[PDB]
Amino acid sequence: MNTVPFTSAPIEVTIGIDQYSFNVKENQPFHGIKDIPIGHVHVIHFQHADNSSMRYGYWFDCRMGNFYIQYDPKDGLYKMMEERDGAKFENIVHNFKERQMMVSYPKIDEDDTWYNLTEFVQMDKIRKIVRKDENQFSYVDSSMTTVQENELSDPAHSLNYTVINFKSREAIRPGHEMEDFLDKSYYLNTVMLQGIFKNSSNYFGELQFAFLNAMFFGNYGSSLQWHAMIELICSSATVPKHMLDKLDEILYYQIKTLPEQYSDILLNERVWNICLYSSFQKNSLHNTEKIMENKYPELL
Amino acid sequence: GAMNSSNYAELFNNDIKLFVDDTNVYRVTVHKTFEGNVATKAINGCIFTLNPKTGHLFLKIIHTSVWAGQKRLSQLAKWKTAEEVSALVRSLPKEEQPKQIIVTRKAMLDPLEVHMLDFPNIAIRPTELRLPFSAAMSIDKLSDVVMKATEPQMVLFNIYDDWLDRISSYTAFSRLTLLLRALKTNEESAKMILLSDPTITIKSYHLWPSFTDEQWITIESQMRDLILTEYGRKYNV
Ligand SMILES: CCCS(=O)(=O)Nc1cc(N)c(F)cc1F
Ligand SMILES: CCCS(=O)(=O)Nc1cc(N)c(F)cc1F
Repeated sequence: MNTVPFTSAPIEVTIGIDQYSFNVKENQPFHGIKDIPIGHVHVIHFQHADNSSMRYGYWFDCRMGNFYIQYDPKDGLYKMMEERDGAKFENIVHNFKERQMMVSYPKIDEDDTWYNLTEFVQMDKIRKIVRKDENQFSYVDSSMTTVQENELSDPAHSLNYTVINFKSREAIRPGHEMEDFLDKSYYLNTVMLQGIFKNSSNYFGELQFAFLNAMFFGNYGSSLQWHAMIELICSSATVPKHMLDKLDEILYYQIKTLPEQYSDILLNERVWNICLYSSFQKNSLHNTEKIMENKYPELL
Repeated sequence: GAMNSSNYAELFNNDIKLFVDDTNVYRVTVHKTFEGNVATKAINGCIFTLNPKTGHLFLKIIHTSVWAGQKRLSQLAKWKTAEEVSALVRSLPKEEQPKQIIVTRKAMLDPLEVHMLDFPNIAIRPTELRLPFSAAMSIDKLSDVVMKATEPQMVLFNIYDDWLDRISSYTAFSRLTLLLRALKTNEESAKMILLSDPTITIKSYHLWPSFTDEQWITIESQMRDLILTEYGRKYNV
């Protein structure tokens, strides 16, 4: 179990760690988060009390380094930093754990939620969507635009998700216009899976990362990407059976975890109705359809 | 975006544009089978592709063989339309190419956009106008060439005959749409008005009779009356 030490908490802020969150009062004696499960990526995120605009945060993997948070009063935010001196870090947490100034990652043993939401998400793929090669962790916030959004302004601050566009030469083979537009299997299987992602695990990883950025930061471009990756599978008549079964599990846990009161903005009526009721795979997402119907019957 | 009454003079400016109407692509009669079930029989159809500035009609005849062994024909017909319009654009030289294609039915947008991916600078637009181009098959010479076709064929016509020698494109389009609206609302009466007078003939190379300017005024008035007379029956007003 690993730890992320905070220098302090000088401004009042709501701190999240994965699907949990804590309110920290201005100059309350908060020095970090302990007992973080090893084996998964994690995200530590922030929303300041005095300006709820800009949710922001950091994707990290404790196996890749020792990371701590310190507030910067010039740039006005909590920054993640990497400590190269193992022993210094090791003894700091020790002082802070001994004075009981850390909250504990509150993981119920029975609970597989975070694993289920990050099953295919890997730090190495995050760092290629979020390009800042001098850090081992990746900053994301509410306002960052995606490459696709930019095409339709600062590139170094972009979310480099894979561009998906159903009315593009990439999606449509010359001579198979109607076929490819009505059945997206060649775009899914040959262009995207075999060509760009190489396998279904990397495709699901980006889909899961997009959902998590949409949920945790209200990142609208990430929400677009999540729905696009869902629609591309559901709009394909030929999908490997293991992918349909895995997709049903992935979406079930995403819909399970979504705050009920965020459904309006985060869920796109057109995509979900098409996917559950109209598409080729309308009968392949039994768990997702059941949780959607019992939890958000209005949307449909 | 969409073409309507606000931006209507745009049709007669010098940017090449083409209306595309797919109403008459897939044409069927519905009938009873021996077992008392219902079946369709297709007849030849046509794509109506019209430059409104010049009167140029690219009439692509859609032969019933297109449909052989195909399913979901009403869906296929939109894609076939889009395929043929794309092929037409590719066939024309650069300076004869449309800068916009206006589809009369919004369901044509996606099929045509997908077939025109190689032409990103040709705008594909819908229209809010109700245009009467379905009535093209009430024009005798157009109906005849479609029905007699034995294979896919493109036939070219000028739908304004020689009118542009004497009137503007705006006025020619107004006359065309009035005639077609009349033929659509009451074909029998409209044709009676056009052919009532033995002394007025249709040139071999024309679609409409050779009326003087003054006779066109009378004819146009009679077509307006026909349209109102018919309307007071539909709605009982
Ligand atoms: C000199 C350290 C100030 S502190 O309060 O210990 N913050 C902190 C500082 C460093 N360098 C770190 F590795 C971990 C920490 F949590
Ligand atoms: C070439 C003249 C043949 S026509 O049917 O009289 N008019 C005509 C028709 C079309 N479609 C055109 F592109 C150019 C034309 F002049």
